Parts: sequence; C-alpha cells; structure tokens
Amino acid sequence: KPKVSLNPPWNRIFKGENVTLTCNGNNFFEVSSTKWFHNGSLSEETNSSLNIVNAKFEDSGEYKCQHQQVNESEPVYLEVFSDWLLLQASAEVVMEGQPLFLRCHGWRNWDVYKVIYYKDGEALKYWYENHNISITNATVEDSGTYYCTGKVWQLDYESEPLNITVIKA
Amino acid sequence: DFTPPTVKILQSSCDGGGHFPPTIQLLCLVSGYTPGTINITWLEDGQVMDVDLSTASTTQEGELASTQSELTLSQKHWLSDRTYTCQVTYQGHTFEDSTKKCADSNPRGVSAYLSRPSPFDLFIRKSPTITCLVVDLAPSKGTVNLTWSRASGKPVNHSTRKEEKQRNGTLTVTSTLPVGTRDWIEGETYQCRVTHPHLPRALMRSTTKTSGPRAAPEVYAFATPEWPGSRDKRTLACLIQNFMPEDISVQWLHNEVQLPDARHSTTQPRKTKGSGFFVFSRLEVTRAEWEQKDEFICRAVHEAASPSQTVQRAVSSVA
Amino acid sequence: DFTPPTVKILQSSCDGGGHFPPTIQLLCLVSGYTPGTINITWLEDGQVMDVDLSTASTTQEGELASTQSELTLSQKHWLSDRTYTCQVTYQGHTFEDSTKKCADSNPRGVSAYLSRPSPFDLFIRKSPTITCLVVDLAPSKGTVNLTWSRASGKPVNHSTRKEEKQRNGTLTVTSTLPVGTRDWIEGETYQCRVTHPHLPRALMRSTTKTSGPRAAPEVYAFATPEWPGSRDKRTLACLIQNFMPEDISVQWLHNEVQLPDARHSTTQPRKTKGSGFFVFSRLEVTRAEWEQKDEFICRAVHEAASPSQTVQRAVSSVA
Ligand SMILES: *[C@@H]1O[C@H](CO)[C@@H](O[C@@H]2O[C@H](CO)[C@@H](O[C@@H]3O[C@H](CO[C@H]4O[C@H](CO)[C@@H](O)[C@H](O)[C@@H]4O)[C@@H](O)[C@H](O[C@H]4O[C@H](CO)[C@@H](O)[C@H](O)[C@@H]4O)[C@@H]3O)[C@H](O)[C@H]2NC(C)=O)[C@H](O)[C@H]1NC(C)=O
Ligand SMILES: *[C@@H]1O[C@H](CO)[C@@H](O[C@@H]2O[C@H](CO)[C@@H](O[C@@H]3O[C@H](CO[C@H]4O[C@H](CO)[C@@H](O)[C@H](O)[C@@H]4O)[C@@H](O)[C@H](O[C@H]4O[C@H](CO)[C@@H](O)[C@H](O)[C@@H]4O)[C@@H]3O)[C@H](O)[C@H]2NC(C)=O)[C@H](O)[C@H]1NC(C)=O
Ligand SMILES: *[C@@H]1O[C@H](CO)[C@@H](O[C@@H]2O[C@H](CO)[C@@H](O[C@H]3O[C@H](CO)[C@@H](O)[C@H](O)[C@@H]3O)[C@H](O)[C@H]2NC(C)=O)[C@H](O)[C@H]1NC(C)=O
Ligand SMILES: *[C@@H]1O[C@H](CO)[C@@H](O)[C@H](O)[C@H]1NC(C)=O
Ligand SMILES: *[C@@H]1O[C@H](CO)[C@@H](O)[C@H](O)[C@H]1NC(C)=O
Ligand SMILES: *[C@@H]1O[C@H](CO)[C@@H](O)[C@H](O)[C@H]1NC(C)=O
Repeated sequence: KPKVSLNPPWNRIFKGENVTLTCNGNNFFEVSSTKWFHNGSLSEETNSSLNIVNAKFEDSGEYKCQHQQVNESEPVYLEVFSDWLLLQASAEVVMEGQPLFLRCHGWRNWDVYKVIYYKDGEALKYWYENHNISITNATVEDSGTYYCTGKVWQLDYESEPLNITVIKA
Repeated sequence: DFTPPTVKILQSSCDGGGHFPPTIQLLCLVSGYTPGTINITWLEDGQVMDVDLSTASTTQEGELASTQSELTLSQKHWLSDRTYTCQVTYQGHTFEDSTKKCADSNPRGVSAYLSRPSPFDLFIRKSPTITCLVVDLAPSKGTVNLTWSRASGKPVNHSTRKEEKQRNGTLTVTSTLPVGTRDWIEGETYQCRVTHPHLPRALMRSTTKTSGPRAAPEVYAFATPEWPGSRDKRTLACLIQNFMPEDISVQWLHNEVQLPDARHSTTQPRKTKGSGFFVFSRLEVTRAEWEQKDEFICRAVHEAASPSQTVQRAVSSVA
Repeated sequence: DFTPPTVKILQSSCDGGGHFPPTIQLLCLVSGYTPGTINITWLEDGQVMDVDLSTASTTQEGELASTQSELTLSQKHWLSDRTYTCQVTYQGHTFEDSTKKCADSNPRGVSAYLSRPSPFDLFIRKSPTITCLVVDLAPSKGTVNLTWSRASGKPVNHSTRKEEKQRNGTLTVTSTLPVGTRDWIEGETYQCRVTHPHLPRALMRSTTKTSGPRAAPEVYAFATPEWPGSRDKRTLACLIQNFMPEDISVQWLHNEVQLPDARHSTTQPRKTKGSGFFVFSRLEVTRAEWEQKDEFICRAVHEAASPSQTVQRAVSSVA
C-alpha cells in the first residue's frame, strides 16, 4: 500500500500555516492519479501532493489518500489550533530508536524565550531561547504527556498538553 | 507672540566597558526663550519627586534666556526601566519631554486586567461599574476589538471606551461598563473579551462577586501626638481589619465634605494571621483644617457592613 | 604647576520607547579650569576625526573657564559598538575620556539581583551582609565563576557560595558576603560579577549606599481599644514615618526579648506626600502575653537615627 507523508512532518500546526500531504508506496502500479479524503468526503485533487494552504479550523480532522489499488492508506490525523504556544512533535506513536524531535512553537515564527519542557510533570530540560529536544533512542519510559512553558513578548504561556506513547517493536 | 521654547534631555554616558556610572545625571535643557518666569518639575512614571533631589540654573545672554535642570538618580533606579519626564511650565503653557533607560530591543505584548466595582460605587453612589483595562498593546494597524458579555446571555448596557497614548510609547485602552446593582449583588458574572487580527487567540477576563464568607470590618482611628517641628502637621491614621471579603473602600470625611481620595494614602489589603484582611489609611492634615473643625471621620464601605453597608468612626486630634 | 582640567562626556537621549534618534549628539565638557590654550579632538576607534564633524565653544565665569565640544554621529555608527574618545590637550598635556554603546544587563535572559544590608543586621547585630542572587541560569556543567570586588580595590572577604537547581528546571546561585560596618557607612560600592561559559560576556551588578538626604524616623505606637467579643486578643499598631532613605527595619519586643518576625505584619516603604517614606506595623497579642507584661516596644532601625541608628517607642494596651 502507499503511506502518507507530511511536509513539514508535523501533524499539529497553527491556524494560517501551510502543509503539503504527499503520499507514495511501492511502484507496482505506475503513478497516474490519486484520490484525497478529508473527513470522509472525496476531495477535488488528483495530483499526488495536496497543498493545504492557509489552514482554517475546519481543516482539522482525519486525512487520507488513495491510488488505483484496491486498498486505502491509513488515516493520518491533523489537528489545527489557534493559541500562543503549540508544543509540536514529529510523531505521536513511535518505535524505539527512531528519531523524535520536539519543538515549542510560537504564533507566526515569533520567538519564545525562557522555554522549559515538562514530561509527565517534571522539568525535562530548560534552555534560554527556543530549542528542539531531539532523542534518537526513545525508550519505553519516554511515553508521557508532554507540555512546554514559554515566554512570548515578556508574558508567560503554557502549551496544551499532548500525550505520546512508545511501543515495543 | 513669543518665540517657542524647546526642550531636550541629555544623560550621562556609560563607560568604555559598557558599564553605568554609579549615579546617573539627567540634564534637561530649555533653549532660547523670551525672558519670563519658568518652573521645571521632574516626574518619575508621572509622580512628582521632591525638588530637593534636583537642581536648576538660569542664565541670560543678551536678550535671550537659557535654562538647565539637573536630576541625579541611583544606578538601580535607572536599571529598573522607569520613565522620567521633564515638565516645563512657562507663562501658563506646558512643554514636556520624556526618557527611559535605553535598549537595543524593547519587546512588549498586550496584557489585560478587569476590576470589580468599588463598594463606594456599589452602595453609596449607587452606580456600580466595571472596567476592563488593556495595556502594553503594540500600536499596530487597526482598532482593537473589545466586547462585553454576561454568562447568562442577558443583554449588556452600552459601554464607554477611551484610548490614550502613553509616555513609554504604548496605547492603553480602557472600557467602562455600567452594571446593574441587583445583578451584581445577586452573583452575575461579567466577561471582557479582547480580539485583534494580530493576536494569536482571544484574551478573556471575567469578574464576579466573591463567593467567600462575610465578616464586618472593625475600625479604629488615631492621631499622632504633638512634638517639635511637626507643629502644624498632626498625621492621622485609620486601621480597618477582620473584614471578609477583601474588597473595601476607605474615605475620609471632614465637616460634611468627603475629602478627595488623593489627599490620603491607603495600603493594599493583606491577610491577617487569623481570619480576615486589613488595611491602613494615612491622612496628613493642616492647621487650618482642624481649626475649622477637628472632628475627622474615617469611613469604610464594605459589603458585609451593617445596616447600610457603611461603618464609620470619628477622631479628634486635641482629645 | 600642573592644572588638571576635568573631562566628562554627555550624550543624546533615546526617546520614551527606547528607540534611537536619527543622529546621536555627544557633548564633551571641560568644566572649571585655569584659562589657557585648549584643543579638543574626537577619535573613533583611535583615529582622529575630521575637524568639520564637531564644534567647540568656550565661556568664562569669574576665574574659572568652561569649554564644551559637540560631535554628531549617525545612528549606524553609534550602533556599531565603536569606541569614541574625547581628547583634550591643555597647556601641552593630554587628558582623555571614552565611551561606547552601552550593555543592557540581561544578555541571555538571566537575571541578577543584589541586595543592601538590612538595617537590623547592620546596627544591632553589627554583622552586615550583602547578598547576590542570580536566577534563570541553565543547569549545564561548568561551574559559574562568582567574584566580589570593591571599586577601590580594597580586599573583600570570602562569601557563602551556594547553588541549587529549582523544581522548574532552572538553577539559582546565591552568595552572601559579610562586609564591614564602617566600610558600608562611609559609602563603599560592592560589585558582584558572574561569568558562565555559555554567556557571551560577563554579567555584573553593583550596589552602594544612598545619595539622598538623611532624615531620622518618627515613631508612634497605639493600642486598639477592646472590641466586644474579643476579650483575649488585641492589635497593636506602629507608625514609622518621614525617614530618608527608604531602607528600614522594624522589630517588636516584649519582656526585653525580640518577638519572632512571623508574629507581625509590616508594609513596604512608600512615599509620603512630602519628604520621606512611611510604614505601618501590626502585631496581634494575647491575654497571656499582656498579663505576663503589658508593655510592648516598637523599635525601628534606620541609618539616620541618632545616637545608635535605633529609635523605639513603648506602648501599654491597658493604658
Ligand atoms: C507603560 O505605561 C503604562 C501606563 O503608564 C503602563 O501600564 C500599566 O500597566 C500595569 C500592569 O501592566 C497597570 O497595573 C494594573 O492596574 C490596574 C488598575 O487598577 C487600578 O484601579 C483599581 C480600582 O479599580 C485600584 O484598586 C488599583 O489600585 C489601580 O489603581 C490594577 O487593577 C492591576 O492589578 C492587577 O495586578 C496586580 C498585580 O500587580 C494584582 O495583584 C491584582 O489583583 C490585579 O490582577 C494592575 O495593578 C497600570 O495601571 C498601568 N498604568 C496605568 C496608568 O494604568 C505600562 O506598564 C508601561 N509599560 C512598561 C513596559 O512599563
Ligand atoms: C524558575 O524557578 C525559579 C525559582 O524556583 C524562579 O526564580 C525566581 O525568580 C523571581 C524573579 O526573579 C525571584 O523573585 C525575586 O525575589 C527577590 C527576593 O528578595 C528577598 O528580599 C527582599 C528584600 O528583603 C524581600 O522583599 C523579598 O520578598 C525576598 O525576601 C526579590 O528581591 C526580587 O525583587 C525583584 O522584583 C521586584 C518586583 O517584584 C522588583 O521591584 C525588584 O527590583 C526586583 O527586580 C524578586 O521578586 C524569586 O526569588 C526566584 N525564586 C527563588 C526561589 O529565589 C525563576 O524565575 C523560574 N523561571 C521561570 C522562567 O519561570
Ligand atoms: C472533520 O472533523 C473534524 C473533527 O471531527 C472537525 O474539526 C472541528 O472543526 C470545528 C470547526 O470547523 C472546530 O471548532 C473550532 O471552532 C469553534 C468556533 O470558533 C471553537 O469554539 C472551537 O473551540 C474550535 O476552535 C473543532 O475544534 C474541530 N475539531 C477538532 C478536533 O479539531 C472538522 O470540522 C471536520 N470537517 C468537516 C469538513 O466536516
Ligand atoms: C501557503 O502556500 C502558498 C503557495 O506556495 C504560498 O504562496 C503562501 O505564502 C503560503 N502561506 C504562507 C503563510 O506562507
Ligand atoms: C527543530 O528542528 C527543525 C528540523 O528538525 C528545525 O527546522 C527547527 O528550526 C528546529 N527548532 C528550532 C527552535 O531551531
Ligand atoms: C494520554 O495521557 C493522558 C494522561 O494519563 C490520558 O489521560 C489521556 O487519555 C491519553 N490520551 C489517549 C488518547 O489515550
């Protein structure tokens, strides 16, 4: 089957941001045309890449793609928020040893200072300016509800929490 | 017709390592003007400082006068980012210029505050209002959306709106909404909602009558004794304590006039060790006032006071 | 004999929002010297600037002369962090002063605070200390270099260096240095200097005694009358006012021994309407205490109090 790829990879964006869903698999059948499925309704896009430009609230929800095969491509989910700080994450479920990037992101490229990440309540790491967390070997204990406190325009903002869980491969 | 004076402020330079000197001099220069009476007042975030802390000098060259005023500040105050204003009064006309600690970059974001009605306004004036004050917005393009609502869905009254540019370069917006007296007393909740296209999300504040228990204030008023020097100043004080909830209005009354609020100072409510809050109020009085009438009444307006939401106590300085 | 002229550099103001103006004026002042030949040259990073870029003028008052020179710089040059030197040549001898773009005390978001001695520690215990606290550092490896110094170069003692990681993922470092009582009272300035490997430059804080006028505190003490239903409790109120500078300690004593600080609530110093500051102190007492001894002493420690920087007033609840 084909799988669904995200550029940028992050399945959690802010309002107004772009994202491009590309989706591909083994070339047993030649690449001719694709079908798209936002929420369940068939979308009017044929091209193999769908350009979701200027996100609205209704742009949330289950996404899916399909080719001329007989079986469909899993339901990637895209949440869209409007807020001050979104703790973005690469993937919501991972298998050990794969890369995991976390990034405490601010509205429209704005720079968040005094950033501290929390994993399950405790202070995982603090840095003066914004940073990635990058763990290449996510342990089974890495599973947690994460969230980040930041400082944008001198004022304090907490991101909505997001629970993530690793599994044994 | 006279030539316009102009005003500019120079300051001490920090040194070759970037370090502040231990004191900072601010020099307000009032260039060539038509000779006349002139006053210079320095303000720190708008409040007048005692004239003893600064000097002033006036020279005349030919037919033109020149004036300079010098203010001395500690390094700590300068580093605390307070704003200083040079206020020039000349022939009944006011000029001004402002300064604060310099900076390479000055980020700021919008913040919002929402008050409750004062007990004085609720129970004496019988015209309660609430105020939503939004400060430190960046003066971008466009008006800032400010909407009032009630949790019950019942209609709101028309509000009034003021927008005022500040010395530090921001734009403070104040919105005042009249509230129903019975509505407020019966526990209605009012919400202020702030929107703007450049904001990430809406800012929301809400206010409602405090749900804590009630307790009436105790009041005690005192006068300080006579001693040398302070012959014509006999500072009075009032202690208001053991009240619940914390919101209280304190005024001073003298000879059937309620004196302006600016005459006296009042501390912020703080918790007593046991049960309730307390405040102190301090009022400096003059010889002519107590010779007019020496009875001074400290009055508290508070939701738990009985029988009419007021409590008052008189003091006489002579006895 | 050699006559040392003094040199000082003043500069233009940025405005009330901290933004730079289109050009920067620097004003080099040579104030109060025996008249003679004088030349003023400006250097930008050690090279002589063109003569037409600055203008000098001279006045005379009595015997003493005064000279000034004004240099105009573009905003860009000021912001490039070049060093500007005012070079005064008087009777063939050279006198210099220098400046460069300042540095705003918060390079990587860290904060540092430096306290003054408490008056109680200084005048009663005669063991004054100062404390330097630096917060919001990263918990990385490599110990912070903390150094103390006096502007005069005289020796300092060892301090209690202590670090601890916080529950919020930050690291705070605190150090307390004992200082000489006389050293402080005669106006020494103490400097706390912190260097971390990740910080781009060293961060410094400085503290020194006040430069304002001196005023001893007035102390007044009152006992509340008995309130119905509270036979076994009373509140004592102490008013401390018209002191300068603002630093003050308040203690309560009973039976010649100082009561714990948790027993009483004291406000922060706030300005009166004229000269000086005031505070109120509040102490609730019990029947067992005043039956043990019904005399309670409100004592203020303040740098302006004579003869031993301490003034007190006793009060009796029964009378
Ligand atoms: C640039 O200049 C402007 C104006 O000079 C500054 O704006 C100030 O902003 C601060 C906060 O950012 C304001 O402080 C707030 O004032 C509110 C107004 O309340 C007044 O009225 C009530 C009665 O309704 C009185 O009881 C009260 O004492 C005031 O007189 C307060 O309600 C706010 O209190 C809130 O914060 C405190 C903590 O500080 C809480 O304990 C409270 O519960 C409450 O949540 C607050 O004090 C200030 O009023 C603004 N100035 C003016 C003139 O309005 C900018 O700050 C300045 N910019 C910079 C960078 O300095
Ligand atoms: C991560 O967590 C740490 C701690 O867990 C936070 O660090 C705190 O930072 C705040 C702000 O920097 C500290 O608050 C400061 O406390 C000082 C204590 O002074 C003592 O002495 C005076 C005089 O005797 C007393 O009045 C006071 O109550 C204390 O007993 C204050 O002096 C500081 O004053 C500063 O703020 C005031 C306004 O409130 C200004 O007027 C002053 O000029 C000065 O700027 C300040 O209030 C706090 O103490 C720190 N915690 C600890 C345990 O020390 C980090 O901030 C946090 N990081 C993030 C990103 O949230
Ligand atoms: C596809 O399914 C999605 C999830 O079932 C659904 O997402 C939801 O969309 C609504 C509005 O489009 C969002 O509501 C937002 O707007 C209201 C009004 O301002 C706010 O009060 C809400 O808090 C929110 O911001 C929902 O939040 C959103 N749900 C999720 C989980 O994101 C899509 O609308 C569906 N799309 C179609 C075309 O059916
Ligand atoms: C979204 O995509 C379009 C098409 O490339 C682009 O022009 C637009 O700028 C994007 N949105 C933003 C906010 O950059
Ligand atoms: C986080 O990583 C992504 C790519 O992995 C990068 O584009 C982004 O800038 C990083 N975040 C920060 C704050 O640098
Ligand atoms: C993620 O973790 C939190 C923390 O216990 C949990 O309450 C939440 O339900 C989890 N999310 C899902 C989808 O199971």
